[PDB]
Amino acid sequence: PNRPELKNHIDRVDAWVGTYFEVKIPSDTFYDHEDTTTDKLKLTLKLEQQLVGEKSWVQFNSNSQLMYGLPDSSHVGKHEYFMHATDKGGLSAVDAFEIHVHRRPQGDRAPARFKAKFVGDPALVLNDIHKKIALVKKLAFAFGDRNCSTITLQNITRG
Amino acid sequence: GEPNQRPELKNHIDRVDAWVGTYFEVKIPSDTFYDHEDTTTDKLKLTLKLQQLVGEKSWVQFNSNSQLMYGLPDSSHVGKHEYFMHATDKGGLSAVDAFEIHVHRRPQGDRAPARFKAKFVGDPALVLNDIHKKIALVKKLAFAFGDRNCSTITLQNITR
Amino acid sequence: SIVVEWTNNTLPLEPCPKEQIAGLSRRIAEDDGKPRPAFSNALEPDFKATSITVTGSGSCRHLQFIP
Amino acid sequence: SIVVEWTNNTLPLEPCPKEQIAGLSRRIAEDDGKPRPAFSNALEPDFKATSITVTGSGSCRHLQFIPV
Ligand SMILES: [Ca+2]
Ligand SMILES: [Cl-]
Ligand SMILES: [Cl-]
Repeated sequence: PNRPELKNHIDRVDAWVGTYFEVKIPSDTFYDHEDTTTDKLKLTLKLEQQLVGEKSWVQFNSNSQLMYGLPDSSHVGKHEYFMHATDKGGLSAVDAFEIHVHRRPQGDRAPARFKAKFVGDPALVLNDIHKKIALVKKLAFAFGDRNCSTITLQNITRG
Repeated sequence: GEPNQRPELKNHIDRVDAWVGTYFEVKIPSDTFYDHEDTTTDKLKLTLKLQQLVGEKSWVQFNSNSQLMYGLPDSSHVGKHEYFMHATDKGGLSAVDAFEIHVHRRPQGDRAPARFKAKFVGDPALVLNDIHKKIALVKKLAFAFGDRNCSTITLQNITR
Repeated sequence: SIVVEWTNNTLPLEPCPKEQIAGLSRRIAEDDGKPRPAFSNALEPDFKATSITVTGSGSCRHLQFIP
Repeated sequence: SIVVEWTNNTLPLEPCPKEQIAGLSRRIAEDDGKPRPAFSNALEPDFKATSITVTGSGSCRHLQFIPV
């Protein structure tokens, strides 16, 4: 074993309804004595040690230590999650952090409404959070705004 | 065998909107120009044409290889600017697209909720003269907040 | 068919930025509904765009930009 | 020395988003003026940060976030 230690809490992730967010875990978050920085450790995102599900609007890639997601109208408010860091001694350390989902940055006073029709059925998007995350990222890329979240999803319907 | 046909303009670059203190980037679309022999815009030589001095102090820059237009305006550039995008084919014929860059005032003005300051080592001349160093500054400050290569930073002042 | 609606949250709220919205509109669509290659190629291969519509709202509630 | 002042133009104007500015504050600076490695490594090699100051303005005119 060694206990892995917490120096700097992930602290606050600010997110908006309909808008993709991305937070890469800093290296000075966890600091072990025998295993050093936050990078080598195994990180797992948890809610009573209840793993994030496949349909969760928040996701975590353990390989890249990248937390990302896309919240809807039902997620507004403050959310507390727990980041577990397990060392090569098998011990764990936990960082409780907050994701605060705000309302859509412009709400309904937006100056323009963009609509686009594609081929398929809205269920293939409204079921898979990742397919919907790709859609929103590619919409930003269509305006030259790749990985910027200049796009806020307003609705997905069938036509 | 056949006479070179002049490249044609299909979709005007109409307007480029930019903000003071904020990096902007516009990649020239491929369906902008079209030549009968040389095809789409990426297959043509693009040149942006408009003042100067010895240093490349133009707040707008253009890479012909990537066909990428970028820049970073200051307070003295607010207002409308007319530029001309030239597209030349392999035979030397050209088409020109006149477009306008409208530089708006700094986002949020003085109602910004927070003013960040940072002190670095060196002389402010390396940034206040070199537009590329000043572009690097603003892109790296955005990277420091986790905002990759985005224009989420608005430069307010650089002094001593 | 999948109708997706979104807003570009970089647009100023008031006054009506009709000139800014127009530029954004013509960058992804032609005079009619046809998506331009920048938009088609960005959404491909996962999504194939057929028609784009840009209507005004809020301070621009009276205007329409792409048919 | 080079003192650079900037604003994050994604921050909401009203009400005072003191909680968002705080989070942004602790990601680039520690409790005092010391820049964190995420800020130092991003500005390197072209710029070496010495001290960071973040004071409130507008709807947050009364608050100050760095130092302490
Ligand atoms: Ca030709
Ligand atoms: Cl909110
Ligand atoms: Cl303006």
